Amino acid sequence: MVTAITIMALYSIVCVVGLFGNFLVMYVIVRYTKMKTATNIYIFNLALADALATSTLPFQSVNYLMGTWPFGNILCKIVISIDYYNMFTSIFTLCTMSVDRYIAVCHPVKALDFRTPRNAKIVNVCNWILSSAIGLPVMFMATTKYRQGSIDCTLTFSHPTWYWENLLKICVFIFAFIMPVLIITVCYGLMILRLKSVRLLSGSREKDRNLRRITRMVLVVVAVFIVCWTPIHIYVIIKALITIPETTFQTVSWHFCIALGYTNSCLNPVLYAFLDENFKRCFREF
Amino acid sequence: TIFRLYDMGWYRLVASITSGGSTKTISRDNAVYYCNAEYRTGIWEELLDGWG
Ligand SMILES: CNC(=O)[C@H](Cc1ccc(C)c(OC)c1)NC(=O)CSc1ccc2ccccc2c1-c1cncc(OCc2ccccc2)c1
Ligand SMILES: C=CCN1CC[C@]23c4c5ccc(O)c4O[C@H]2C(=O)CC[C@@]3(O)[C@H]1C5
Repeated sequence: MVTAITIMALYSIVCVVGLFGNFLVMYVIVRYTKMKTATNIYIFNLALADALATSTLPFQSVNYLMGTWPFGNILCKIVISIDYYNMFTSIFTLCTMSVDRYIAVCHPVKALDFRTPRNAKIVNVCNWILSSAIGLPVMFMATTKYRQGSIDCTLTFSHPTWYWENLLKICVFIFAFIMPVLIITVCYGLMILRLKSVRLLSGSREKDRNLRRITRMVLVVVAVFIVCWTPIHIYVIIKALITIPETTFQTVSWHFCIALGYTNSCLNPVLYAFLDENFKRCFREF
Repeated sequence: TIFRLYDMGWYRLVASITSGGSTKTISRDNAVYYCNAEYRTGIWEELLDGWG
């Protein structure tokens, strides 16, 4: 009862804080006119995907104690789909945010042309469609089984069940790092080279400070996401090919890494609370 | 404590001999008259002006 209700305390804490922080972020972004910016649509999408991830934690909370998934088939399909929407959209929104910040900093004349909040909505819908094209086949082939002891959710790979599994693992790893992490590294490598030698960016000192603070905030959020999500990805690949044996520390490390990956959704509203002054003022006044 | 100092002058401005020498003897590190300077502490900090 000690470690058990401890773990349920962690579930309740993480789910409540993530849902409250992301709901407050959406509330302050939509209810204020001064928050409608080209880089607050991206944050809204980010705190949409984070709340989508966090909303599935109570179902795991119920599934841990009883040992059986008691909600049926449709909800199981939805949860398994929501995991892959969480991972893919959370990694693509950061990449598109960094490319936006690149356009803003190193191409001011062009970025003045096409950075309206009308463009950000179309980029968000295109990103979400591109993610959903891959995240829907996961809901195609996710079902509740009938195990020996208790019924559990699982991905049932259809014909050979050895080839498609490794295909999905390699595809997720290759895409959801090597495209966005390489794009983000190149974009920020160019941004720093511009920001080092520039006296002023937009001709006014206030515009300089407002243009540098947002870039620092976006870089801190990208670094937090990468540090939270790298160990589970590398550890999934190492379990895939290295064939690690069964050890008393290995399972606990695995469940730590997965817990860190879920815990990353909680942190971002807290970072936005004291990395942006306008967010802090809107949180306090509201 | 300065990321880089950009402009320096003997403002009274008689003439500001900036970091390149334009608008008319440099340091790299990471009749009463007064000389002003402009600088920022780091990359992410806004430009600010200092008086001697
Ligand atoms: C190929 N298999 C899959 O891909 C399914 C995909 C999948 C399957 C089933 C569900 C309900 C689901 O919801 C998102 C996702 N998922 C997994 O193999 C691993 S996830 C999982 C799933 C069911 C669980 C049931 C009971 C207990 C833990 C379960 C955990 C779990 C395991 N380890 C850690 C942890 O973290 C909780 C946490 C607590 C506090 C703070 C942060 C995180 C959760
Ligand atoms: C965000 C955390 C849950 N993740 C979804 C899918 C999965 C996963 C992740 C990363 C890469 C994969 O190929 C992969 O399949 C799964 C697996 O077998 C290990 C743990 C995960 O549940 C976890 C992160």
